[PDB]
Amino acid sequence: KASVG
Amino acid sequence: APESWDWSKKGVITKVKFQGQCGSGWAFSATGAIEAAHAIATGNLVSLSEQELIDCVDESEGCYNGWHYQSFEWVVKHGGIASEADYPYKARDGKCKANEIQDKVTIDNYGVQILSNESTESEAESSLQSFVLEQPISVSIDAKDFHFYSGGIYDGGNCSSPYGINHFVLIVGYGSEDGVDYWIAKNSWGEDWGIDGYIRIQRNTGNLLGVCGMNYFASYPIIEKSE
Ligand SMILES: *[C@@H]1O[C@H](CO)[C@@H](O[C@@H]2O[C@H](CO)[C@@H](O)[C@H](O)[C@H]2NC(C)=O)[C@H](O[C@@H]2O[C@@H](C)[C@@H](O)[C@@H](O)[C@@H]2O)[C@H]1NC(C)=O
Repeated sequence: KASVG
Repeated sequence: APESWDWSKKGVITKVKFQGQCGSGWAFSATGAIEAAHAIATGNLVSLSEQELIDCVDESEGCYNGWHYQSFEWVVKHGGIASEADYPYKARDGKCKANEIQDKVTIDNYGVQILSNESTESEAESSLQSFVLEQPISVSIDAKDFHFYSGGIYDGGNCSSPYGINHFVLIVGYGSEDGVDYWIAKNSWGEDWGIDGYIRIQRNTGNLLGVCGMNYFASYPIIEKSE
């Protein structure tokens, strides 16, 4: 769910 | 109140970090906020542990996602947070070793501001600016365009209601350029990303929730200045 590099 | 302000110039902000392949923007915004509040209050800037939060904040979900305010609460509850040095980043969920940490930076409390539809954009902008002047704050945001960003003032691009909360950034200040107001936000995708690891987010765009919903949920650590 959370964005990653 | 200044026309512009930037904490990253006042020596209260650590270098831009890299979260790697882990959804921990929440933790980096939290450590980032704690590092600033502590440098402002005590005069010492030290890098803090994002990993301890990823491993110990049981309300959040580690590398999947988490919350800034839950991080602050955990720190209040556990006597503080370990330094980056004593509890290194691995970009992956691990066992909480908080009990094994001997040194910690402490905070006095923490605040949260969840915008309601009873407030107007002007008031959301006004209070946020007020909080930032006192100390950098963490905000939830929809980072759908971040992989595309490289510079200039970001106006929201492809973001659209309902805004998703998939990332957090650290608002450290604000400024202007040709009559365009922006927030100076510290990101955690390495110094090569954006403007040396920072992104300028346009403000006063008209939407109560702000660019990509950044006006929605603000949270920051509270520390009384040292005597
Ligand atoms: C909104 O979504 C658009 C499409 O998903 C983005 O454009 C795409 O940007 C990619 C990387 O910058 C590029 O490889 C794609 O070819 C391009 N798609 C098309 C059809 O143009 C758009 O990004 C902005 O606009 C593009 C044209 C570039 O100038 C980017 O540098 C811009 O950031 C997204 N809007 C954003 C991120 O503001």
